[PDB]
Amino acid sequence: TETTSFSITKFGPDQQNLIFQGDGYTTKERLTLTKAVRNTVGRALYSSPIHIWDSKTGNVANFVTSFTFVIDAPNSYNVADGFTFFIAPVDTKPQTGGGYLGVFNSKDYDKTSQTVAVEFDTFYNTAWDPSNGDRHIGIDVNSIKSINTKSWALQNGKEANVVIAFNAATNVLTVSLTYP
Amino acid sequence: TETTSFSITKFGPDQQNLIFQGDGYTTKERLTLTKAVRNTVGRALYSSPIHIWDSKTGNVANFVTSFTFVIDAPNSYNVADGFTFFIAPVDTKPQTGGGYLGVFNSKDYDKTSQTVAVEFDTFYNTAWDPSNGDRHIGIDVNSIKSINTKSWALQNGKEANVVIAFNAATNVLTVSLTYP
Amino acid sequence: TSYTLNEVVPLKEFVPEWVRIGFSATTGAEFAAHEVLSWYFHSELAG
Amino acid sequence: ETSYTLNEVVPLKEFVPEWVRIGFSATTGAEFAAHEVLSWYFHSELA
Ligand SMILES: CO[C@H]1O[C@H](CO)[C@@H](O)[C@H](O)[C@H]1O
Ligand SMILES: CO[C@H]1O[C@H](CO)[C@@H](O)[C@H](O)[C@H]1O
Ligand SMILES: [Ca+2]
Ligand SMILES: [Ca+2]
Ligand SMILES: [Mn+2]
Ligand SMILES: [Mn+2]
Repeated sequence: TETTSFSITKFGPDQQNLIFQGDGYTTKERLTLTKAVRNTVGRALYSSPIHIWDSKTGNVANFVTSFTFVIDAPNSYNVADGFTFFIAPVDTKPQTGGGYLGVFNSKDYDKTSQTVAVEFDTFYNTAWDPSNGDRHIGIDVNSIKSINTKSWALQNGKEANVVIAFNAATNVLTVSLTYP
Repeated sequence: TETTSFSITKFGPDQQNLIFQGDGYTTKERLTLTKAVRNTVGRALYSSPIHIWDSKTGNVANFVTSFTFVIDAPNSYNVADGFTFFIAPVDTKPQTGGGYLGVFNSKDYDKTSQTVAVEFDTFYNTAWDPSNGDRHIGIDVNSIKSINTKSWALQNGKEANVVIAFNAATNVLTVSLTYP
Repeated sequence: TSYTLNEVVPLKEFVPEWVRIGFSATTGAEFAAHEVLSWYFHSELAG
Repeated sequence: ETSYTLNEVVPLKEFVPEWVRIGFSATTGAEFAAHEVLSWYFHSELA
């Protein structure tokens, strides 16, 4: 059996167990992924690779992760692009910025991306998003085109708590986000 | 608060959350650091940096670790050299082999080392080991001459389970080796 | 206020045996700061 | 039911860097033995 588990309640300046990419770094004891400045991209990864399945046995793994985050726009009308929790190959590197959230490259399903991602998306990019033009949560596997969505009303500047879990027996991935 | 926790109960051949150094490699669900062979050094470190104390509050961490291990030697007389669990800087690299057990360079103290190790030593090296010639468990901080040792009878070929715990409130470090 | 979503997504079809988990964020012509305040994670894989 | 214990006070804060890596090493010289590890469990916490 193998487990890996970790918690970081407070983010120090030198958070050496995180790999940072783009302008992501830690500050005011938060992990700042972007600041309110156009066109940027920030990702941060946990330094250990995680064994999520195994080819000699066929067993797959369950996982749970929870985190609290804030989105900080100036008005609830001028906000983009969103934020992501994602599982990807050991060696992932930033991908297209903007509406693709630095995690995917085409809306076209790409078997070589092999990254699934949970997005908390704030800007409507007409080519691949729910037609009602709402902000939303969604599950993405290999495309920025979510396989499934649920409308979400961003509370700008409010911390939100989210848990995401996955159970290998039923292959179900569950996403909870709740503004307190 | 910040925590790092993990377990590996059966070592895979593609154990990617370990960093292998020397001739340490994973095989047959076992982690092998040395085969029964002359002049080897094998090491393996967990891939994530762990935060053991913090200068910004003076807090140091509590940790506990357990492992079971086998030393398997052609007979009980000719056995060398030893095994270690060690804490060391993020970039540590094998130091001298033989009697220095892959972690230290000298019997003289050097604060440049920044390595503390609990060693289970099977070869008596007249220059620094207990003058009785016993195999011994010991704690080593920045030197291979242990700050304290304890004699131990090696049961050759048998698993042994070890628990090493550190209590930050008292800074004590405790080691037990148990054969069944 | 809560929002929940569930789905079946057989991860063994999509991701490699070993992976790295992480967060991502981006702006484009419009912007917002994106910051995480805590993060807990646990996984287990039987043998 | 054959045990060995050794306690010692070691202020790790004075000898070790803030961030460290942990692990095992083993070595042989002119005499030898196989040195194998069958499992490893670790937990650490910092307030
Ligand atoms: C004869 O000395 C050699 O053999 C012993 C036993 O392996 C090692 O401790 C030592 O480093 C090596 O120099
Ligand atoms: C308008 O286009 C630009 O800005 C939007 C919103 O920030 C991004 O989603 C998009 O990818 C980027 O190209
Ligand atoms: Ca979008
Ligand atoms: Ca020795
Ligand atoms: Mn979307
Ligand atoms: Mn010794």
